[PDB]
Amino acid sequence: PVLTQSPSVSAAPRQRVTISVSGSNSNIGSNTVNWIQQLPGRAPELLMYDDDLLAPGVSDRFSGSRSGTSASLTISGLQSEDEADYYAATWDDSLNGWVFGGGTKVTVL
Amino acid sequence: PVLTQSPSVSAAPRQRVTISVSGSNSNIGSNTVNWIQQLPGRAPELLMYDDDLLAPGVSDRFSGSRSGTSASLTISGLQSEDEADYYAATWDDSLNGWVFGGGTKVTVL
Amino acid sequence: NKDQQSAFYEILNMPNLNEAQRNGFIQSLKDDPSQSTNVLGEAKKLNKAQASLKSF
Amino acid sequence: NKDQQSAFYEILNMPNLNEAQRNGFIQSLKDDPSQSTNVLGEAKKLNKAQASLKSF
Repeated sequence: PVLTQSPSVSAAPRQRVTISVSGSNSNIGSNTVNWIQQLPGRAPELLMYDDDLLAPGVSDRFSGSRSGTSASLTISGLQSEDEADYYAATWDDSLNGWVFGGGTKVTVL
Repeated sequence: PVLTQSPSVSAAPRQRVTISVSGSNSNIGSNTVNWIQQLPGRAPELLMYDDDLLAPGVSDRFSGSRSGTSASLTISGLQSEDEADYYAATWDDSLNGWVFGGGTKVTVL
Repeated sequence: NKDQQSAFYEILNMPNLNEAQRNGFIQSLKDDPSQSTNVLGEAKKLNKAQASLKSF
Repeated sequence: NKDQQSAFYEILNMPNLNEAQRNGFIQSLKDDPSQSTNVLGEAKKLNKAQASLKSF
Protein backbone atom coordinates (compact mmCIF):
# COMPACT_ATOMS: atom_id res chain seq x y z
CA PRO A 1 0.00 0.00 0.00
CA VAL A 2 1.31 3.39 -1.12
CA LEU A 3 -0.74 5.24 1.53
CA THR A 4 -0.08 4.97 5.27
CA GLN A 5 -3.15 4.76 7.52
CA SER A 6 -3.55 5.09 11.27
CA PRO A 7 -3.50 1.73 13.09
CA SER A 8 -6.55 -0.33 13.89
CA VAL A 9 -8.50 0.73 16.98
CA SER A 10 -11.04 -0.60 19.46
CA ALA A 11 -13.77 1.81 20.56
CA ALA A 12 -17.02 1.83 22.51
CA PRO A 13 -20.51 2.50 21.11
CA ARG A 14 -21.13 6.26 20.70
CA GLN A 15 -17.40 7.03 20.58
CA ARG A 16 -15.98 9.34 17.91
CA VAL A 17 -13.22 7.71 15.86
CA THR A 18 -10.99 9.33 13.25
CA ILE A 19 -9.12 7.22 10.69
CA SER A 20 -6.34 9.12 8.97
CA VAL A 21 -4.12 8.57 5.95
CA SER A 22 -1.04 10.27 4.54
CA GLY A 23 0.42 10.19 1.06
CA SER A 24 2.50 12.38 -1.24
CA ASN A 25 2.08 15.24 -3.70
CA SER A 26 1.44 12.78 -6.55
CA ASN A 27 -1.63 11.25 -4.90
CA ILE A 28 -3.48 12.91 -1.98
CA GLY A 29 -1.70 16.24 -2.50
CA SER A 30 -3.24 16.63 -5.97
CA ASN A 31 -6.24 14.25 -5.99
CA THR A 32 -9.42 13.85 -3.96
CA VAL A 33 -9.72 10.94 -1.53
CA ASN A 34 -12.40 8.23 -1.38
CA TRP A 35 -13.18 5.98 1.58
CA ILE A 36 -14.05 2.30 1.14
CA GLN A 37 -15.74 0.26 3.87
CA GLN A 38 -15.18 -3.52 3.99
CA LEU A 39 -17.65 -5.26 6.30
CA PRO A 40 -16.86 -8.86 7.38
CA GLY A 41 -17.59 -11.23 4.49
CA ARG A 42 -19.19 -8.53 2.32
CA ALA A 43 -18.15 -6.79 -0.86
CA PRO A 44 -16.29 -3.51 -0.30
CA GLU A 45 -18.35 -0.38 -0.94
CA LEU A 46 -17.71 3.34 -1.17
CA LEU A 47 -18.74 5.35 1.87
CA MET A 48 -17.23 8.70 0.91
CA TYR A 49 -15.93 10.29 -2.29
CA ASP A 50 -14.49 13.62 -3.49
CA ASP A 51 -12.94 14.12 0.00
CA ASP A 52 -16.15 14.91 1.89
CA LEU A 53 -19.22 13.73 -0.07
CA LEU A 54 -21.37 10.88 1.25
CA ALA A 55 -22.35 8.13 -1.15
CA PRO A 56 -26.16 7.83 -1.44
CA GLY A 57 -27.69 6.06 1.54
CA VAL A 58 -24.60 6.44 3.75
CA SER A 59 -25.22 7.80 7.25
CA ASP A 60 -24.19 11.37 8.02
CA ARG A 61 -22.31 10.02 11.04
CA PHE A 62 -19.46 9.74 8.50
CA SER A 63 -17.50 12.86 7.58
CA GLY A 64 -14.38 13.31 5.47
CA SER A 65 -11.69 15.89 4.92
CA ARG A 66 -8.41 16.42 3.07
CA SER A 67 -5.50 18.76 3.83
CA GLY A 68 -2.12 18.82 2.13
CA THR A 69 -0.97 15.24 1.63
CA SER A 70 -3.23 13.83 4.37
CA ALA A 71 -6.92 13.00 4.74
CA SER A 72 -9.29 11.55 7.30
CA LEU A 73 -12.64 9.87 7.83
CA THR A 74 -14.50 10.50 11.09
CA ILE A 75 -17.22 8.19 12.42
CA SER A 76 -19.45 9.84 15.03
CA GLY A 77 -21.79 7.88 17.28
CA LEU A 78 -19.97 4.59 16.68
CA GLN A 79 -22.22 1.53 16.40
CA SER A 80 -21.64 -2.21 16.15
CA GLU A 81 -22.51 -2.33 12.43
CA ASP A 82 -19.56 0.05 11.82
CA GLU A 83 -17.11 -2.71 12.80
CA ALA A 84 -15.14 -3.01 9.58
CA ASP A 85 -11.93 -2.32 7.70
CA TYR A 86 -11.69 1.17 6.20
CA TYR A 87 -9.43 1.98 3.25
CA ALA A 88 -8.43 5.26 1.68
CA ALA A 89 -8.36 5.28 -2.13
CA THR A 90 -7.03 8.01 -4.39
CA TRP A 91 -5.55 8.58 -7.83
CA ASP A 92 -1.74 8.64 -8.13
CA ASP A 93 -0.29 10.72 -10.98
CA SER A 94 3.08 8.94 -10.90
CA LEU A 95 1.57 5.45 -11.08
CA ASN A 96 -1.19 6.73 -13.39
CA GLY A 97 -3.52 4.56 -11.36
CA TRP A 98 -5.35 4.00 -8.10
CA VAL A 99 -3.47 3.70 -4.82
CA PHE A 100 -4.88 2.55 -1.49
CA GLY A 101 -4.08 2.59 2.17
CA GLY A 102 -3.31 -0.61 4.00
CA GLY A 103 -6.60 -0.42 5.84
CA THR A 104 -7.65 0.39 9.39
CA LYS A 105 -9.89 -1.99 11.35
CA VAL A 106 -12.47 -0.43 13.68
CA THR A 107 -13.55 -2.89 16.37
CA VAL A 108 -16.66 -1.91 18.31
CA LEU A 109 -16.55 -3.19 21.87
CA PRO B 1 -53.51 -4.40 23.37
CA VAL B 2 -54.74 -0.81 23.55
CA LEU B 3 -52.66 0.09 20.46
CA THR B 4 -53.26 -1.51 17.04
CA GLN B 5 -50.17 -2.45 15.01
CA SER B 6 -49.70 -3.17 11.27
CA PRO B 7 -49.77 -6.89 10.41
CA SER B 8 -46.67 -9.04 10.54
CA VAL B 9 -44.65 -8.81 7.34
CA SER B 10 -42.06 -10.77 5.38
CA ALA B 11 -39.46 -8.94 3.30
CA ALA B 12 -36.23 -9.63 1.49
CA PRO B 13 -32.84 -8.31 2.63
CA ARG B 14 -31.93 -4.74 1.56
CA GLN B 15 -35.63 -3.73 1.42
CA ARG B 16 -37.20 -0.90 3.43
CA VAL B 17 -40.05 -1.98 5.72
CA THR B 18 -42.36 0.25 7.78
CA ILE B 19 -44.16 -0.93 10.93
CA SER B 20 -47.04 1.30 12.01
CA VAL B 21 -49.18 1.74 15.12
CA SER B 22 -52.34 3.71 15.84
CA GLY B 23 -53.96 4.87 19.05
CA SER B 24 -56.12 7.69 20.38
CA ASN B 25 -55.75 11.29 21.53
CA SER B 26 -55.10 10.15 25.11
CA ASN B 27 -52.05 8.04 24.21
CA ILE B 28 -50.21 8.58 20.89
CA GLY B 29 -52.04 11.84 20.21
CA SER B 30 -50.47 13.50 23.26
CA ASN B 31 -47.47 11.29 24.16
CA THR B 32 -44.29 10.20 22.39
CA VAL B 33 -43.89 6.62 21.16
CA ASN B 34 -41.18 4.11 22.07
CA TRP B 35 -40.29 1.00 20.06
CA ILE B 36 -39.29 -2.25 21.75
CA GLN B 37 -37.48 -5.00 19.86
CA GLN B 38 -37.66 -8.62 21.03
CA LEU B 39 -35.28 -10.85 19.14
CA PRO B 40 -36.21 -14.56 19.33
CA GLY B 41 -35.56 -15.85 22.83
CA ARG B 42 -34.13 -12.59 24.20
CA ALA B 43 -35.39 -10.05 26.68
CA PRO B 44 -37.20 -7.15 24.99
CA GLU B 45 -35.10 -4.01 24.71
CA LEU B 46 -35.72 -0.42 23.71
CA LEU B 47 -34.76 0.33 20.13
CA MET B 48 -36.26 3.80 19.77
CA TYR B 49 -37.69 6.38 22.16
CA ASP B 50 -39.21 9.86 22.10
CA ASP B 51 -40.66 9.09 18.63
CA ASP B 52 -37.37 9.32 16.72
CA LEU B 53 -34.34 8.94 19.05
CA LEU B 54 -32.06 5.89 18.86
CA ALA B 55 -30.97 4.12 22.01
CA PRO B 56 -27.16 3.93 22.26
CA GLY B 57 -25.74 1.16 20.11
CA VAL B 58 -28.81 0.95 17.81
CA SER B 59 -28.22 1.23 14.06
CA ASP B 60 -29.49 4.34 12.31
CA ARG B 61 -31.02 2.04 9.71
CA PHE B 62 -33.95 2.39 12.14
CA SER B 63 -35.92 5.63 12.05
CA GLY B 64 -39.11 6.62 13.83
CA SER B 65 -41.89 9.13 13.40
CA ARG B 66 -45.16 10.21 15.00
CA SER B 67 -48.06 12.12 13.49
CA GLY B 68 -51.49 12.68 15.00
CA THR B 69 -52.62 9.47 16.67
CA SER B 70 -50.26 7.20 14.69
CA ALA B 71 -46.55 6.41 14.60
CA SER B 72 -44.15 4.24 12.66
CA LEU B 73 -40.76 2.57 12.75
CA THR B 74 -38.86 2.18 9.47
CA ILE B 75 -36.07 -0.33 8.88
CA SER B 76 -33.88 0.62 5.92
CA GLY B 77 -31.51 -1.89 4.38
CA LEU B 78 -33.31 -4.79 6.05
CA GLN B 79 -30.88 -7.38 7.39
CA SER B 80 -31.52 -10.95 8.51
CA GLU B 81 -30.46 -9.86 12.01
CA ASP B 82 -33.52 -7.56 12.12
CA GLU B 83 -35.91 -10.55 12.24
CA ALA B 84 -37.80 -9.84 15.43
CA ASP B 85 -41.02 -8.88 17.18
CA TYR B 86 -41.54 -5.11 17.39
CA TYR B 87 -43.85 -3.48 19.96
CA ALA B 88 -44.98 0.11 20.26
CA ALA B 89 -45.26 1.55 23.77
CA THR B 90 -46.65 4.88 24.92
CA TRP B 91 -48.16 6.60 27.94
CA ASP B 92 -51.95 6.80 28.17
CA ASP B 93 -53.33 9.81 30.04
CA SER B 94 -56.71 8.16 30.63
CA LEU B 95 -55.30 4.92 32.02
CA ASN B 96 -52.51 6.99 33.61
CA GLY B 97 -50.17 4.22 32.61
CA TRP B 98 -48.27 2.44 29.86
CA VAL B 99 -50.12 0.97 26.88
CA PHE B 100 -48.69 -1.27 24.16
CA GLY B 101 -49.32 -2.58 20.69
CA GLY B 102 -49.92 -6.27 20.03
CA GLY B 103 -46.58 -6.64 18.27
CA THR B 104 -45.51 -6.95 14.64
CA LYS B 105 -43.22 -9.79 13.57
CA VAL B 106 -40.70 -8.94 10.85
CA THR B 107 -39.56 -12.04 8.96
CA VAL B 108 -36.51 -11.65 6.71
CA LEU B 109 -36.69 -13.85 3.61
CA ASN C 1 -17.44 21.84 34.67
CA LYS C 2 -20.27 22.38 37.16
CA ASP C 3 -23.04 21.80 34.61
CA GLN C 4 -21.23 19.03 32.72
CA GLN C 5 -19.97 17.30 35.88
CA SER C 6 -23.56 17.43 37.12
CA ALA C 7 -24.77 15.71 33.94
CA PHE C 8 -22.29 12.85 34.43
CA TYR C 9 -23.59 12.19 37.95
CA GLU C 10 -27.24 12.60 36.95
CA ILE C 11 -26.84 10.03 34.17
CA LEU C 12 -25.14 7.66 36.59
CA ASN C 13 -28.09 8.02 38.97
CA MET C 14 -30.87 7.42 36.44
CA PRO C 15 -32.48 4.26 37.86
CA ASN C 16 -34.01 2.68 34.72
CA LEU C 17 -31.07 2.84 32.29
CA ASN C 18 -29.08 -0.31 31.74
CA GLU C 19 -25.30 -0.21 31.79
CA ALA C 20 -24.90 -0.12 27.99
CA GLN C 21 -27.19 2.91 27.71
CA ARG C 22 -25.51 4.67 30.64
CA ASN C 23 -22.06 4.01 29.16
CA GLY C 24 -23.15 5.25 25.74
CA PHE C 25 -24.47 8.54 27.11
CA ILE C 26 -21.28 8.96 29.14
CA GLN C 27 -19.19 8.35 26.01
CA SER C 28 -21.18 11.07 24.22
CA LEU C 29 -20.54 13.39 27.17
CA LYS C 30 -16.78 12.78 26.98
CA ASP C 31 -16.69 13.22 23.21
CA ASP C 32 -18.25 16.71 23.40
CA PRO C 33 -18.84 18.16 26.88
CA SER C 34 -20.54 21.22 25.38
CA GLN C 35 -23.41 18.84 24.51
CA SER C 36 -24.03 18.06 28.20
CA THR C 37 -27.57 19.48 28.19
CA ASN C 38 -28.49 17.63 25.00
CA VAL C 39 -26.96 14.41 26.29
CA LEU C 40 -28.68 14.83 29.64
CA GLY C 41 -31.94 15.46 27.82
CA GLU C 42 -31.66 12.28 25.80
CA ALA C 43 -30.69 10.24 28.86
CA LYS C 44 -33.68 11.58 30.78
CA LYS C 45 -36.01 10.64 27.94
CA LEU C 46 -34.53 7.18 27.64
CA ASN C 47 -34.77 6.78 31.40
CA LYS C 48 -38.46 7.60 31.10
CA ALA C 49 -38.87 5.21 28.19
CA GLN C 50 -37.11 2.42 30.07
CA ALA C 51 -39.91 2.42 32.68
CA SER C 52 -42.32 1.03 30.05
CA LEU C 53 -40.37 -2.26 30.05
CA LYS C 54 -41.43 -2.82 33.67
CA SER C 55 -45.04 -2.78 32.49
CA PHE C 56 -44.23 -4.78 29.34
CA ASN D 1 -37.25 19.94 -18.32
CA LYS D 2 -34.96 19.15 -21.27
CA ASP D 3 -31.81 19.86 -19.26
CA GLN D 4 -33.10 17.68 -16.42
CA GLN D 5 -34.10 14.94 -18.87
CA SER D 6 -30.51 15.10 -20.14
CA ALA D 7 -29.12 14.77 -16.61
CA PHE D 8 -31.45 11.81 -16.01
CA TYR D 9 -30.17 9.93 -19.06
CA GLU D 10 -26.57 10.80 -18.32
CA ILE D 11 -26.88 9.36 -14.80
CA LEU D 12 -28.57 6.25 -16.16
CA ASN D 13 -25.62 5.73 -18.53
CA MET D 14 -22.85 6.07 -15.95
CA PRO D 15 -21.29 2.59 -16.12
CA ASN D 16 -19.73 2.34 -12.63
CA LEU D 17 -22.69 3.33 -10.45
CA ASN D 18 -24.67 0.58 -8.77
CA GLU D 19 -28.46 0.58 -8.80
CA ALA D 20 -28.82 2.04 -5.30
CA GLN D 21 -26.60 5.01 -6.16
CA ARG D 22 -28.33 5.58 -9.51
CA ASN D 23 -31.79 5.34 -7.92
CA GLY D 24 -30.70 7.73 -5.17
CA PHE D 25 -29.50 10.37 -7.64
CA ILE D 26 -32.63 9.98 -9.77
CA GLN D 27 -34.81 10.23 -6.67
CA SER D 28 -33.02 13.49 -5.87
CA LEU D 29 -33.79 14.67 -9.41
CA LYS D 30 -37.49 13.86 -9.04
CA ASP D 31 -37.65 15.39 -5.55
CA ASP D 32 -36.38 18.75 -6.82
CA PRO D 33 -35.45 18.91 -10.52
CA SER D 34 -33.87 22.34 -9.97
CA GLN D 35 -30.95 20.56 -8.24
CA SER D 36 -30.28 18.56 -11.43
CA THR D 37 -26.95 20.29 -12.12
CA ASN D 38 -25.63 19.60 -8.62
CA VAL D 39 -26.93 16.03 -8.67
CA LEU D 40 -25.33 15.42 -12.05
CA GLY D 41 -22.01 16.73 -10.79
CA GLU D 42 -22.09 14.45 -7.77
CA ALA D 43 -23.01 11.44 -9.90
CA LYS D 44 -20.10 12.10 -12.24
CA LYS D 45 -17.72 12.30 -9.30
CA LEU D 46 -19.13 9.15 -7.75
CA ASN D 47 -18.91 7.35 -11.08
CA LYS D 48 -15.20 8.17 -11.23
CA ALA D 49 -14.73 7.09 -7.63
CA GLN D 50 -16.53 3.80 -8.23
CA ALA D 51 -13.78 2.87 -10.67
CA SER D 52 -11.37 2.66 -7.74
CA LEU D 53 -13.40 -0.28 -6.41
CA LYS D 54 -12.50 -2.29 -9.50
CA SER D 55 -8.80 -1.77 -8.79
CA PHE D 56 -9.29 -2.54 -5.08
